[PDB]
Amino acid sequence: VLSAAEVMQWSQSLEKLLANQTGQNVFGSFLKSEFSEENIEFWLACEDYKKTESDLLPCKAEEIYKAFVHSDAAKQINIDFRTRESTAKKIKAPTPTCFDEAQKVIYTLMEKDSYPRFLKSDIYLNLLNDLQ
Amino acid sequence: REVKLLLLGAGESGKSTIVKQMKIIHEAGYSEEECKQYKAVVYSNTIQSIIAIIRAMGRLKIDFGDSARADDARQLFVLAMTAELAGVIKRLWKDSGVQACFNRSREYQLNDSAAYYLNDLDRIAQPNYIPTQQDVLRTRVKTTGIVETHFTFKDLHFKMFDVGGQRSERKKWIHCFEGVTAIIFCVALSDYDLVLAEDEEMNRMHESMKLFDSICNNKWFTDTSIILFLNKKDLFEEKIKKSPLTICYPEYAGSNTYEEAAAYIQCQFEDLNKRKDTKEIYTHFTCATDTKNVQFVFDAVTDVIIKNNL
Ligand SMILES: Nc1nc2c(ncn2[C@@H]2O[C@H](COP(=O)(O)OP(=O)(O)O)[C@@H](O)[C@H]2O)c(=O)[nH]1
Ligand code: ALF
Ligand SMILES: [Mg+2]
Repeated sequence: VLSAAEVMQWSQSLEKLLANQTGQNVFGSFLKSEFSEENIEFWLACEDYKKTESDLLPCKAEEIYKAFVHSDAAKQINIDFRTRESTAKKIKAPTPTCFDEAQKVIYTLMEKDSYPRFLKSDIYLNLLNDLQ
Repeated sequence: REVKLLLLGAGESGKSTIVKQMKIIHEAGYSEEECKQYKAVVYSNTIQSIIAIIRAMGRLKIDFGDSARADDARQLFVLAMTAELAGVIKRLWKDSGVQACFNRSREYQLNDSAAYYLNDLDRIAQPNYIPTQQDVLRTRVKTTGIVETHFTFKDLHFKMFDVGGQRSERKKWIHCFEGVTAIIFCVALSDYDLVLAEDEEMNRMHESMKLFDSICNNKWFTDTSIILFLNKKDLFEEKIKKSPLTICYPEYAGSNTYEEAAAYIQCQFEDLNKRKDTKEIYTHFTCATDTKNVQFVFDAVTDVIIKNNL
């Protein structure tokens, strides 16, 4: 089961928070309350894409591009033109690292903006304090 | 006696900076411990700023003044605060060619606080460096989503909503749009010769205008006080000397002087109002990083809200 120490270690880094599926859920909830959950949903879609098999990457790449990257995506991630263009070019003949560029920018965006606030929120504090 | 306040505007127009001023003016300042948490941000800003200029140089094919800077630039990329990194940054920043590329920052994407930080590197790079309140105000952190803040002023309880920014964030704005008492719509005056980070083909001020046209005239805001912050007027004052307003407004027939060109921009936005009979735009020229100026302007804005919901 989930620990207290474990939750405190979530303040060490975003990587430690996203390391486990529990922390993903809790941070996910926070992003939903701030209307920015598409960032984590995208990050998770990239992670699955990496473990996805050589054969099915063309479809998985197109799917993720349409769902998150394209101008008109319903869950359009906040990335600049140069990053969106270079992702666009990679969708045609996609390799496993296809979305690394965009993934890094959405991690940095979550890490620098959303995450410092998460650590000061009711969701996190109520979780932490109720386990002690 | 609640006031629902929206901070809206395009990416990098100053919305989060006004939110910071609200914490300073109404919730009493940034402490020493809070300021120290912004050290990493200031460093990250400074570092990503000098890197952006150096990468531009490669793409624009600008030479270094002195070719020994080539090894500094390489070191910058590998390093990226140490005394070594500080010295790398200082030497790059003082180089004739990096400066040349800096003055051409309209051709790529550069933080507006680059100079502020890079010109004070001696102060920032000291081991016992504690960010000043102004250093905090000048920091850059891209906002994604919608963030709600509370504060009380003149016995009014403000529920304030701060939003992103970029085209991608704007679809999410609808979820704030109910029961709005006031909108502070921010525009970056100095964006008149820049291009959208999310679309290299669209002039930033043209975007801001189209966005204001949409918000100002929206039927959800018929009973909402629309306040327009023509912000970054300090950056604008410096820039209009160097870079003609005709890059943004080809028909502009007036002089490249702070006061005429500022007036023209104001009138371009104020003409977008399609209900001039029933509705007034309350316009203020602001400098969001100037606490004194935001305190005076916010006091006026709050009086406009009292008079309009009275
Ligand atoms: N010099 C100057 N800098 C500003 C002004 N307004 C905002 N900034 C800076 O511009 C950057 C972007 O501001 P920010 O509040 O994050 O824009 P946002 O995307 O609308 O939230 C920050 O580093 C601010 O310090 C201004 O009026 N003058
Ligand atoms: F570019 Al922004 F908030 F609109 F970070
Ligand atoms: Mg912001």
